[PDB]
Amino acid sequence: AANLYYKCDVGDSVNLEEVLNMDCDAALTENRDEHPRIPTGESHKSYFFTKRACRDRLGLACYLLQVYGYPKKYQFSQYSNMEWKVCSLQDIR
Repeated sequence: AANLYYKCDVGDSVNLEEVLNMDCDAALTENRDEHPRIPTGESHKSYFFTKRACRDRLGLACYLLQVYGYPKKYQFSQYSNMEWKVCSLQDIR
């Protein structure tokens, strides 16, 4: 869809289509106790990506896509304060 976006604890929005690009072999990272727990308990793969937090100021920000589930569910998170906060799906309301 295109009516949706991720609202990340700190930084600009992240739109649906960049997260999709994270779902490839190039971004595969090992899963770690640091990462946000998978909410159902299912096995998951993890994916690491970096971009400017805000395009107005300098600063790079690390983000993480976790894929789990039989019909593929996503969980998107952002590093800030040595913490992985999960970004929250929003609608352009």
